[PDB]
Amino acid sequence: ELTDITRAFESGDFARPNLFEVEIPYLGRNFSFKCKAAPMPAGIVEKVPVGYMNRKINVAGDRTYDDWTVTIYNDDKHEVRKAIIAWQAQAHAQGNDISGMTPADYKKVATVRQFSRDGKTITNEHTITGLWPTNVGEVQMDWDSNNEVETFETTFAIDWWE
Amino acid sequence: ELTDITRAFESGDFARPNLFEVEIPYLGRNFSFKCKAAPMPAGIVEKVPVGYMNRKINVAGDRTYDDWTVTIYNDDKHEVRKAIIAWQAQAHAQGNDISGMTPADYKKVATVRQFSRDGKTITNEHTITGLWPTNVGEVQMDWDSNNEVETFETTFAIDWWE
Amino acid sequence: PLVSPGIELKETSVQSTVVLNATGRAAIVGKFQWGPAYQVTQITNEVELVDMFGGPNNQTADYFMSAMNFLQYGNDLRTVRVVNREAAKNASPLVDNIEWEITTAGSNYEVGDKITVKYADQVVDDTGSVTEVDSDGKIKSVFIPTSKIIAYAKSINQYPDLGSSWTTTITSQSSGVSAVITLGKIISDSTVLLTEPETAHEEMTKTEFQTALAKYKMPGIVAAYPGELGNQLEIEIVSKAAFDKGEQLTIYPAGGKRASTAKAVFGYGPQTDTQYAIIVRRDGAVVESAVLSTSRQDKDIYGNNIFMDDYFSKGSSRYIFATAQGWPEGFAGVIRLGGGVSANESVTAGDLIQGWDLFGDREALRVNLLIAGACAGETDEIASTVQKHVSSIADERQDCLALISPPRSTIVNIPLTRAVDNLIDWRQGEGSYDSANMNINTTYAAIDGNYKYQYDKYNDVNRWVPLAADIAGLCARTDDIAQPWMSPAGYRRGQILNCIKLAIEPRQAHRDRMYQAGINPVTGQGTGDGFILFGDKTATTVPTPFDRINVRRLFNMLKNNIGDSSKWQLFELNDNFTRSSFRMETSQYLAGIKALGGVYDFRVVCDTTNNTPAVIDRNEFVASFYIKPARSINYITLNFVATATGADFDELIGP
Amino acid sequence: RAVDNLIDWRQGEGSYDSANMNINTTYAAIDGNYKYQYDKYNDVNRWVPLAADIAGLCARTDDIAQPWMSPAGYRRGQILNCIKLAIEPRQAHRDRMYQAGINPVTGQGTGDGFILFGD
Amino acid sequence: PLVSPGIELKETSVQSTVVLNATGRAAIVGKFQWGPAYQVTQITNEVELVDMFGGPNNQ
Amino acid sequence: TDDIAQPWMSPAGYRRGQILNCIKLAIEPRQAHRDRMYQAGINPVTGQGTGDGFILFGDKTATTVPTPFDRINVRRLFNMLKNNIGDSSKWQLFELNDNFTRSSFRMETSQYLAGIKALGGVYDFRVVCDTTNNTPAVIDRNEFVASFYIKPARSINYITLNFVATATGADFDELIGP
Amino acid sequence: GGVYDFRVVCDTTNNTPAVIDRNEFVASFYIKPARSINYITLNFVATATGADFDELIGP
Amino acid sequence: KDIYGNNIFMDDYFSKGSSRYIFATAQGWPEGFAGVIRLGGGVSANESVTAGDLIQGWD
Repeated sequence: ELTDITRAFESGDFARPNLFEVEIPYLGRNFSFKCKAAPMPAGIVEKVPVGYMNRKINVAGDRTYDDWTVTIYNDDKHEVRKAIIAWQAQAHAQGNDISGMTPADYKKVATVRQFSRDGKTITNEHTITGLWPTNVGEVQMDWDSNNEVETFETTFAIDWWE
Repeated sequence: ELTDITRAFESGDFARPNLFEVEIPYLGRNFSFKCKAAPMPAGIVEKVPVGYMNRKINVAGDRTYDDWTVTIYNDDKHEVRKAIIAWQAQAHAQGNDISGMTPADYKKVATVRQFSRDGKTITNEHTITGLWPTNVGEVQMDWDSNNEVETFETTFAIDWWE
Repeated sequence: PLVSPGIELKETSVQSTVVLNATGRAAIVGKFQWGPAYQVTQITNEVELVDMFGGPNNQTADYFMSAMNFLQYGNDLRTVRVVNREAAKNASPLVDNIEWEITTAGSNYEVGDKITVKYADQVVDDTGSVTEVDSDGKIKSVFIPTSKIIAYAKSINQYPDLGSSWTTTITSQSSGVSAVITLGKIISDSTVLLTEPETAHEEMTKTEFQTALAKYKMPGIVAAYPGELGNQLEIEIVSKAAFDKGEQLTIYPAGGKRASTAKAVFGYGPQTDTQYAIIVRRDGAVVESAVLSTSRQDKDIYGNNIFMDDYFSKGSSRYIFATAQGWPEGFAGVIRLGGGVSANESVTAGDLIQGWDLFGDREALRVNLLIAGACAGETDEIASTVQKHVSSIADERQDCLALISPPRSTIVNIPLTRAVDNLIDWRQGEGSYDSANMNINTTYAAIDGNYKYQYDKYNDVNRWVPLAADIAGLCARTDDIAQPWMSPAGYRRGQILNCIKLAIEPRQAHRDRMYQAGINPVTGQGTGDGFILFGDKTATTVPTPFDRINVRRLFNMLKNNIGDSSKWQLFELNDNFTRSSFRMETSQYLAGIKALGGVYDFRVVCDTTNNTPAVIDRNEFVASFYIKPARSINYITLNFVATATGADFDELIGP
Repeated sequence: RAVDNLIDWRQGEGSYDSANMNINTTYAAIDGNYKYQYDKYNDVNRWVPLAADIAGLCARTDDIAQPWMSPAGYRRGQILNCIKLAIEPRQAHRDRMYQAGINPVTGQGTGDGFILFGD
Repeated sequence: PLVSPGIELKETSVQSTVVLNATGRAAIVGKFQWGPAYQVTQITNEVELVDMFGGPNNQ
Repeated sequence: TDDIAQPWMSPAGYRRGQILNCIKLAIEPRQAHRDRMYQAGINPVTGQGTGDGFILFGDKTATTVPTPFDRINVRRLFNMLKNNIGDSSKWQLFELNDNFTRSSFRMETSQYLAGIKALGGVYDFRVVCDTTNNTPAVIDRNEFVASFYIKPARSINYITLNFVATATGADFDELIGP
Repeated sequence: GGVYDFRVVCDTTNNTPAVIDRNEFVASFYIKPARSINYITLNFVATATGADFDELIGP
Repeated sequence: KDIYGNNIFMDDYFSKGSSRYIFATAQGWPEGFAGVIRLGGGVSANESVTAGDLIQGWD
């Protein structure tokens, strides 16, 4: 009966936690090749307890969403990091200005995809609506930190995903 | 016997304290999307004590109503706050005039609704007769009050609700 | 309405009506005055009914009043109309023309030459014309303004068919040989029955009808449905040639000349040579306007199709149907339709039987209540033979509840002491009712036991109505107040709403006699203007657990839910997972009913103890539900004991 | 009459004795209804022979569940785009068709669904 | 049951019975109303008994 | 109008469309004349119902042939769209017509129209842009294609009020039935 | 789960030399395909108050 | 219809219960008629009343 595990992969394989890409139209093609890691989003619907006598039964509460945090490789001329900060600069101006554009301007659409083990084929695809970068991570530069490529985290807020 | 609590929701669910809207025809559609909170009205009928020997028995007194207080989000061009004050200005002129229109002019009708958990369906609807804004709240603006949207309370008088 | 934007203020009398909008679905068949025939339709409020099927009148009110009553409690009334195929006819352009026949062709006449009309050598009219000639100047077509001829034939008592003396002298400023035309009948009878737009083309285009249309040079337009309302309709067709020139239109067949309003009703004309603008109006008021094309393909501004045979057949119209198949070139005449007739008084058992069978499918339509009921307006043998058959639809489907009523003859204005006896005798099939009998024994039918007197707000009259619709109303609207195992009877529920009076009130000694015959008594409330349904029994005479209506409707509610959940196990394997799945889901369902209080207890039995391999090998799956339904109070006994002073309760009762 | 014509056509009797069916092979599946459908190019409703949708089910099953799974049912076998079918076979007729090897296609138990209801 | 596939809903009175299924083996001889005679047989639940040897009666 | 309510709102009416500074107009069109002008596509401008107000009292562009772009509000709506999407699309000139360019242009313009849908300019919209029209026979001539299907908002234009002068007695519980 | 069980038969028990000498090769597959549910029978039994399930059914 | 939209057909106006002096019908009405009528020969016969009447009344 051990062959029964094949029912767990009628589709042809297990999904693989590394065969993925992220597309963000605002940032051009090259961002999709520079994004190292990204959690495919959680879906949270917190329970409400309703008490009766001395027992409690649960009912569905109201949906909420956590932030979405990616990790990026940075190139030698910072073509991503300068773009992410220049995007955030529309939400609230970095530097000596005290300004920021309307929500319709700084919100953007983004898409996460996971490929089949044939690299041609997309098997799951979620759009994420209304990204903007709430926090662009520090780069912890250090003369003892030799033999790594530069990476940083970025934490987008989201409105919903589908 | 714990399943008995299902008798508490034959209608399909508990009512939810957030699935509501307020309509005030005088202020157009957009007010209904800007009204954050509103207590579905109280109904008060104060008791009268009638004494006999050394005991007292109660009888129904005469109905009264408290004020109705809502809370509003304000937009960047004050399309609500200027309208509420310009409504109150008919009850007694704001500024240097000493004038105010007849009660038939400044009184208005309003409606509170609560939806089912299917967002299409209205399950309870109360009209409120003869609103007018007795008090438009302060906005407590402050340079330390960062990371909130602007809200204010408004306290309408009412004649009755049905 | 206006052409410019603006406010229009008006005064009239008109029957705008509000709606109560509680949930509930039922089905009905009847002889309405207008709208589709032998086609199932959905009505959801008062005004949809009035617009789609027309207002009540003397011959049709029983069906309309029945429909309108249920539609005040529920919100879906799946409805079918029937008509007698040999008798009903659609209103048509040919009616009240005179059958002219060519008797001598003449020579050298021309278009606009005068037609005289004479009877007893008195001139009746001479304003008719030669309307087409060949190059020889022989007559090929004529037009006669028949309204003037009719004024004579209606006062001479001759209208349906004309005498010998009617003569046609064609007189003009040039002739080669004197032409002669003969007049036959005024065609008061009408040529076509057209029921269902999907089917329409062939019935509108047989050569016999098309020959008459071509002869009078008329467009192929008819009233969309068989009925009387069609005789009100007037159509103002126009084309580029007439529209741009702003010409005076000609009225057919009556005669007359009129200014067009087409350039006011639309924003623009029909745009090209092959397009005709239609306006249709009734009682003066416009009801529909269109721009249509006789080109085998053509497109309006959006890219939707506007070829003649499509626009109508796709189901857009509910006043007129038309076809391109014989359309006259360039035509711009006003048409008045005539000779439409419903023939409702001719309706026979074969019609209502054929109508009710459209609800026969157990799969296609989840309808809880078959109203029947309105059929109890008819003669005794129609009311019997139709209602027995309708109960058989409940016996074939085994999923619903059918109502039943005694016919009008049984109760209305018969003395009480006789009326109840007639009603039992009709129920069990004796006396003069032995041919028009009831003998139905099924648990899927509920016999109603009274007739009601009600105000018709459309005609403004009081009329008698078979009560079944209101009982269906109770059995439906209960579902939005308390769950389906709750009885429709009582005083906290079961109020009959709108009434003046019932045909009889059964006193206790009679009320017992009816109830043991399985007729449900409906009575006045204990005082005032209330009326209540006062009992439950399905029509069974043999004892059975499914005796009371509430038990029947409970097992319907279960069968119609578990009989859906089980569908998801068709074409599965009968393995251990399929069994556990079906046991857990249906137990979860029945636990809900147990908590709400429909059943005291239940068991679900489904495992190897009945799905033995001898079942598996024939592609079968089995499960058994053991269910004990709720009791109810029916009989309340109150004892008052008038004890003495002294003799105290601490001695007699001892608290 | 329609169901009787359809059996008589299936087994080659009545007016169908020249235009008959007599096929007995296990490589053929006889479809049992006709559908009414919207043509979005001409913008008309028209009647269409149902076979294409049944081929559709027998194909697209292969991307939902493996080829030994039946195309019939309610969790599968939804006919997609329809207004109505030419007949609905009531139970007494549905039995008579199915013993002639015609597959009945019917309305779903309610609403706008239609399903292939046999193999 | 039907000839066509489908759901058949029915009402009756019938004695479907559940089983406790703990292990144990024993032997018995008797005068049952139906089933094989002078032949050893294996019964393993209530319903196998009722189907193979028939229901009880007075004798 | 653009600083009071969004461009698909008509300039006509009484809550908007006040002409500000005037003494009088050269004519006032009575109803029988007002109809005759409006079917010629001339917009009537009139006195307000009383006092010193004057209002623009109708919408029609100068078309005589029927067309969807008849009313001024529909015209100004499609101008607002064409003049925004006809700017967003500029950023795809001299790109490749690859899968990313298509998804970029579909997502951005959908995000834009979703704003218009929420504010209520259009009841619904579809954006069609993929292999179903950007077939290789388009690619090989340096072309890119997209189709927007848009159903614009209706409006009230004609208001009909009925006053019915019923008798004493003859009560509303019988005639209307609340 | 397409087949409950199968056998593949292919050896000297059928590829006898009398097959070899005519340039032929043989194999036999014995396959028992899956059943299916086609007919569902649901029984609803409308038993009395009292008359309890611990007596009639015996859990 | 009268001015308000209420019905004024002969057989309705009387049968709905409006009148308490005269009843009429259209069923044989003379054309164009404009005569003054005086009604006659009405009689109550109260002195003839018998047990059967009051018994039928009280019921």
